[PDB]
Amino acid sequence: AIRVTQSDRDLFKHLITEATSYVSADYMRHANERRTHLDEALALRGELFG
Amino acid sequence: LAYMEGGALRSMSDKALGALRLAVADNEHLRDALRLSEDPKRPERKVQFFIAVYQHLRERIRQDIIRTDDPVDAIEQMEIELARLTEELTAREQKLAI
Amino acid sequence: IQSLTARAPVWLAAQDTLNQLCEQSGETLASSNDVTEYMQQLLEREREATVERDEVAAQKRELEKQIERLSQPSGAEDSRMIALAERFGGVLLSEIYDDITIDDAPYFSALYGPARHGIVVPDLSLVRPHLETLEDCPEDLYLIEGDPQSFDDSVFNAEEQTNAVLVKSSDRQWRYSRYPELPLFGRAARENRLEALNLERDALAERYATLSFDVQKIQRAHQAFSQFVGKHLSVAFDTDPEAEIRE
Amino acid sequence: VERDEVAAQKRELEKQIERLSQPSGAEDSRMIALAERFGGVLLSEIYDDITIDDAPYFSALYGPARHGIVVPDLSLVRPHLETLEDCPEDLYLIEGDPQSFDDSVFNAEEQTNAVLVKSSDRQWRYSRYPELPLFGRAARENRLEALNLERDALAERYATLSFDVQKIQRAHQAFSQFVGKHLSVAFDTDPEAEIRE
Repeated sequence: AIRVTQSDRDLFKHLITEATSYVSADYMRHANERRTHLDEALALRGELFG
Repeated sequence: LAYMEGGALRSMSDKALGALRLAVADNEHLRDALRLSEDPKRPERKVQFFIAVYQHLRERIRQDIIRTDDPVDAIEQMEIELARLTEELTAREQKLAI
Repeated sequence: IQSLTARAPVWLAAQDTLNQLCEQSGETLASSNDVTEYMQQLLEREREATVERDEVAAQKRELEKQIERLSQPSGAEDSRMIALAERFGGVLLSEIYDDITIDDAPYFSALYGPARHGIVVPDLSLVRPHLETLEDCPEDLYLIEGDPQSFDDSVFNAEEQTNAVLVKSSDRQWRYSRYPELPLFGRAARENRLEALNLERDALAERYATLSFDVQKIQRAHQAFSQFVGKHLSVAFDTDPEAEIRE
Repeated sequence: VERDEVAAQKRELEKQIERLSQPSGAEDSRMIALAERFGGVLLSEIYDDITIDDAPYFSALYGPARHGIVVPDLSLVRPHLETLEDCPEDLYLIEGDPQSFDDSVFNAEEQTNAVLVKSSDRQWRYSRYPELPLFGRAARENRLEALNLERDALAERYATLSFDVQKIQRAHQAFSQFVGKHLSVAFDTDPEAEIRE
């Protein structure tokens, strides 16, 4: 039993970690890109109007 | 992660992908999804890959001994099982027979 | 803004770990002192669950020992008795009465009393030289003389009474035995009773499994909180930087 | 955890000592009632004062019959026998003078650390020397005191562990308060130099 459960735990713990990091990092990068786009739009808008 | 520059984020993403390629080598469904995920112009594909991974894990939980549907929560129960089984392994030594 | 920005990521990591930790528990934490008092309640639950675990363990040990006494070869004080049975030209009495029915089993068990598990040896003088060597034996060994193959009822001054038996063991000595239930002799249905005991012990094993699992859960919860405070208090429960940066 | 462990063992010792109900080492009161119902006396009560040196020998000699009533008549029991239901499942009775109890009929022969008794026709019984014999009790106060010594050792160990835990908790509270009120400035440099600049 200890052998089987050891294998299952190792598989779960490694695969879940890699999937989570790979997905979440890209998700946050997109969030930051959108923030940068909004900041650029507002800055250029402001100085253009003024 | 909100307080980091994009270069570090990309470094982590790339190294994670490097690990994933090896982890997912044998499976085909997950391998197809991961393949589809790497075009930057279609973000939802990555979350779809994540959903595929979670569903695939949920089928393998073996609920005979576990009940949580979320795998991340199932890790703690596997840890508890390891501790308990290692404790049961201790000794009895009442050995005497014909 | 620079100070707040440098401080922010640490506070955010700490908050994520804290939220995960308290959500994992039933109670919600709000301060250092609160976390400490939760530590104490966790210790109390440890030391209660452990007591129930140990008590059930004691019952399980008793059950296995009881089952084991009824096992083999003809359930008896088997540790030494089998060797003691062959080292003399004799046969174990309980083995001679292996086949007796359930109706006569209580009668015979009352009749033979403590001597149920003695050995039959037809001379009892051939043991006299061997006897001095017996340093490894039950504290009270019983020997009977008769034909092991067709052993006649040992001459007892026996007398049947209502649900009991009277016997004169010696001049100026009498023993009075009340009919027991589920006796030694008749080791055909005594397997029936050990079957009942197996059914009983299954439940104890299951319950003990659950209790041990619970104790391990509590111990790991304490480990998690200790790890947390080791890595976390420097910024725990501080004010949110997102708000102040926005301001 | 350790102080709880010691408390559990001390409970076990206290239970064992409590099991020494009366006078020092429990004796079944039901047997006293039975000895009252028939003219006679409990055998252990007759030999409760014999020397500790010979006590194991006597206990080996009597075997299961150690707990029995000395009834010199045996005529009172037989009519009352069918009336006995609360009695111990294996009741033992012996005939002799309770006041001056002559040696019971045993064809007893003494072996190295053991006794051999020809109980009946075609029956011998063999027994080895035990400890804590039922006879020669003399209250066996020395065993009660040995158990008391063990119990007091456990109590002392428990006391030390409780004291230690109290110390540790006090240190913990001190640190909690410190990080509650000085952590923000802990390990920083002296501001006087900067003020001078």
